[PDB]
Amino acid sequence: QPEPDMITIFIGTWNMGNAPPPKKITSWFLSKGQGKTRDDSADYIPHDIYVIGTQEDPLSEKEWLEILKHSLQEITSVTFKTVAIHTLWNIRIVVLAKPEHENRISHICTDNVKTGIANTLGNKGAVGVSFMFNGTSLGFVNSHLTSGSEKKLRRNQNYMNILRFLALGDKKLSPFNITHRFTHLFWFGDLNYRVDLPTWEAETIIQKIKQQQYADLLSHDQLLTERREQKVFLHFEEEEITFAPTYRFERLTRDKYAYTKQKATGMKYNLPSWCDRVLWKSYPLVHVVCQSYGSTSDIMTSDHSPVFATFEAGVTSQFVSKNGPGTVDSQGQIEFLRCYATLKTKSQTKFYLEFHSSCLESFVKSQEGENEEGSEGELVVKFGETLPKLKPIISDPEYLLDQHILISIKSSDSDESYGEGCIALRLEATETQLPIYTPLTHHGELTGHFQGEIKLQTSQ
Ligand SMILES: COc1ccc(C(=O)C2CCNCC2)cc1
Ligand SMILES: COc1ccc(C(=O)C2CCNCC2)cc1
Ligand SMILES: COc1ccc(C(=O)C2CCNCC2)cc1
Repeated sequence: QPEPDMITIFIGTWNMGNAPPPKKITSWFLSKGQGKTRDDSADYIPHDIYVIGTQEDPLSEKEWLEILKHSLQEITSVTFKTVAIHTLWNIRIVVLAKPEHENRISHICTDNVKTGIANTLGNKGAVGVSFMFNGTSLGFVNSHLTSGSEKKLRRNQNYMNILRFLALGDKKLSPFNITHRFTHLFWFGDLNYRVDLPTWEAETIIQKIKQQQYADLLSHDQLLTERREQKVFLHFEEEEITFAPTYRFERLTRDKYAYTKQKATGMKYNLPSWCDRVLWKSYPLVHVVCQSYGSTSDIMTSDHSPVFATFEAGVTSQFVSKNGPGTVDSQGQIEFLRCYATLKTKSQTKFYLEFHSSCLESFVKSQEGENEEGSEGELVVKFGETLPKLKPIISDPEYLLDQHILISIKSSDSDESYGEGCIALRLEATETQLPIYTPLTHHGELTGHFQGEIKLQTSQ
């Protein structure tokens, strides 16, 4: 039985509005409704992994797991296995996988982050799951961010707290947050960003929706505008939205948006918005293709509609040679040439790098770089040809060209990372000096850049 080089992943997000679901929710897992929908001819083909995020979920874990498993069995005739389930308050993530993947899945982690302080601590936050699928690390975050049209900045803060504090993936990657720990990271949920148009324009917005004219609404979607201004979700992707706003509906129909201010809303308007979203971030030059992104039309127990997204995702096999794992493949090397970091910091410490990769036995610390001043104010840290030659565990190009090197630039004074990034080894050539580049982030914000040249030697 061959190991796969692709899998498909279903991501669902649904704010259930504290109501039990209806008896049939199969349209969700089939990617049927509005938007970028899945072809009917695929209906019986199971996804490899289903990741279900709920918010305002009133069910027990057992109750929801039974509904999910029965749904998938009805669609696919496959009895899915539970990889992980994690709940914080009424925010939940379930990961289900095909039974044939049971020995391909390992290192399963779960965590949660509670957002805000005192007043604001008590129902918002995130849950997450990570695991390895053969040689590929996968992370999944379901967040329910702060509500309210005038709280986009608080949502952005909630995002940064979640990506700082959610403890998933390989704890040895200590300088790296979740935005660098995974081959593929999916972040979804009731992100609660709104269409920022005047209250008076509510009926105009409804008209636009009825005409399926989303362009003048999406141009005011706070998540898109905040992302464009690099305020949130830097270096994440989202498929184009081609479905109607998924909030806020009258229950038991989808014919009416309930937007007007009510005691129950704290006298807030809920103009129709795309609260419910799926975003992703994959390491450079890894295959990831969104094959659906939409909302259901027939699940109406909540004031939100379910959102689905599906992805093709490249995966690699758990490589064994005669040499690695448990020794180097002396036929392999990675040389970082003429490298420099450009940092936005005002500090004057010396910096060193750490190179982290599952192709190394353990992370590698460089010598300190040479600080210079850039022409427009910047700190430039030069490493020259001083960087340590990296010795991968396996030299086979079919393995090595699929790997990635995470880079942290750390202060000598504090050992704190000032910037993190990632370099693909999917090069155009081996034994050839080639340009490399990554932006550097810290706490998911841009802090600088790393650029230079690489020379990769494989056994070919
Ligand atoms: C300290 O305050 C807490 C602690 C736990 C919760 C939960 O909901 C747990 C989280 C993990 N899995 C079961 C449920 C909420 C607030
Ligand atoms: C097919 O879905 C799967 C795949 C893998 C697992 C596991 O590896 C379990 C997880 C808990 N600790 C180790 C065993 C479970 C379900
Ligand atoms: C039209 O509004 C936008 C435009 C761009 C963004 C982005 O952040 C990325 C940039 C890099 N990859 C693709 C899109 C978000 C909203």
